[PDB]
Amino acid sequence: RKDVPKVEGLKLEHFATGY
Amino acid sequence: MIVPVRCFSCGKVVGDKWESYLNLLQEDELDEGTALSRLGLKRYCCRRMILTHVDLIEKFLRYNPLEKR
Amino acid sequence: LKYICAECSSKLSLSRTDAVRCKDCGHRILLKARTKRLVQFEAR
Amino acid sequence: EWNVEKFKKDFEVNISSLDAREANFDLINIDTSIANAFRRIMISEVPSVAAEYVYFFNNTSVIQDEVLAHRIGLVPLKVDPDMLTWVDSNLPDDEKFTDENTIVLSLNVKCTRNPDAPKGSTDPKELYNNAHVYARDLKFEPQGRQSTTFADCPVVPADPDILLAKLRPGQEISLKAHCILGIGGDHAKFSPVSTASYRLLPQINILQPIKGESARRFQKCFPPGVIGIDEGSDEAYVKDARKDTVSREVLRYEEFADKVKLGRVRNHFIFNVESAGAMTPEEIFFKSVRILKNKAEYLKNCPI
Amino acid sequence: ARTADFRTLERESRFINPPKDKSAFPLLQEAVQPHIGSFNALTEGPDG
Amino acid sequence: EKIKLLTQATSEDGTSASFQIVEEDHTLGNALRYVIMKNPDVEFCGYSIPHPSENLLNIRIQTYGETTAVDALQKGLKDLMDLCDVVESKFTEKIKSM
Ligand SMILES: [Zn+2]
Ligand SMILES: [Zn+2]
Repeated sequence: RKDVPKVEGLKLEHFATGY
Repeated sequence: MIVPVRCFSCGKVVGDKWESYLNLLQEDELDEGTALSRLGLKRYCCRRMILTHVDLIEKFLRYNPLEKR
Repeated sequence: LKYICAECSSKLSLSRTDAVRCKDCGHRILLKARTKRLVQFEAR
Repeated sequence: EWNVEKFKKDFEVNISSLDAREANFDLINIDTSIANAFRRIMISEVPSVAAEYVYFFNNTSVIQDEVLAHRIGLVPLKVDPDMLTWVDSNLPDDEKFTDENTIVLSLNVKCTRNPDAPKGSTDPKELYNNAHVYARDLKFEPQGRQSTTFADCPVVPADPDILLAKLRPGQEISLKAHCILGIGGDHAKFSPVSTASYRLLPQINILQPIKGESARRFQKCFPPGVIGIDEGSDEAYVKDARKDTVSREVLRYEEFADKVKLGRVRNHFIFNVESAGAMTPEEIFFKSVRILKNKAEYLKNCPI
Repeated sequence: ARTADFRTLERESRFINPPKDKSAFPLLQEAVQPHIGSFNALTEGPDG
Repeated sequence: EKIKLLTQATSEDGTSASFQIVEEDHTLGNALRYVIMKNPDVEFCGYSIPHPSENLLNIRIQTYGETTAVDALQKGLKDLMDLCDVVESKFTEKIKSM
């Protein structure tokens, strides 16, 4: 069985408020 | 049916971004995350409002009782 | 003109004691048109 | 002992940023009892102007009248809330609305087919005329003294690009909307902030030295500008706590399970405020402070 | 690779202009294929 | 009408009263209770909302003596006003500084 396809190009989306 | 004026959770006005989202998806070859970020939607509560909108109003509008078909 | 044919969508005035049908085509269904009237609402 | 002077000695404010829509700042050496009071007043008690009473004259569009009135109530209006007074609800409908508390917006738009549209055109803006209704179409109809008082600043939506409705040929919308002062604790349309909240300043207490490659991975467990490697000794130190979003990814490794404790500064609030558009965020905060003070003064002067 | 996609542009284009050859969802018709085919078998098919 | 003294709970000497405030919630209740608990003379202070669907706030103040619950309430309200004034002034100072 092939593992579930890992999505690519995953970057940071959450930043502390005001930044 | 038609894009909501505001995000349900926080209240940020997201009703003026649906057409821009479609433009950035079609003209620019942007993925959905990039387009949502470039619209200014950081919170996932605001992102979902545009990422998951269906826009059934267009399909409703094809049934026009006031114009000959 | 207070009625709309349900198929050809042409505005038509239906007098009383008159045949209920579109004049242009032979359709027996008519839709009452919405005329200008004050209708209050709450933006809530 | 606690005193107003002892609070005034230690309380301080650190404005991190300030725009016309979003203001990020800090409240230090204050209690959650007062920070939460400010946040709640900002969300619910600070007044703004939104559409309340809609008088439809025709709506042959697919969107129904109540939905359209709700959307028109949601769109924020660039009105200074001080420029109009409060509606006296007990007065009769005739004399309830006046030129000093009500703002009249109108929306008249008919869709006609474009007879010059190219064959094979799928764009509604090219096929039809006025196939889209926007908030910018909400004209402002001044009446009475506001024809002079609002001459300096006409009333327009803060977001004119809000897509109110869509039309098809033959269909039309004709309505008037009355805009009055209200607060967000009544209806969420009067709330003047996209969101106002705070968060305690995170604390990252490093307990044991993290010298070596462990510093590289320990620093890898936080947002980019939170942990740094000291130039002199290869040691990890806390550069900026405000940059940390508390995600406890460091706790997920047993390597650092006894090298760091994550806590908070229970008096160091980082207020993040966004404005819907009618008022600046700094003025929103100032109004909330004033509201708390005025309500306390009203209680003080109320006979018991 | 992405496990699933919203197909936003495709969906909105199809909403704007319904297909002129066939529906884009063949599986939605095989669901009612039993009833349609049963009613069809009583006028057409072999043996009259 | 805004502020009411609940006579069934007040003390004869006035050192333990209970107040019902209309159109108030945690926003004022918690701030006022925190500020009143700064008076070194008050023994017990708390706030309760009888029902969330009603906009009624209850404040209890019990003093050790030498004051009353009404006087403690007045002191807490004035201290809250001064706290708001200092917050406003410091915020404006930092705004002008920038
Ligand atoms: Zn949101
Ligand atoms: Zn007809």
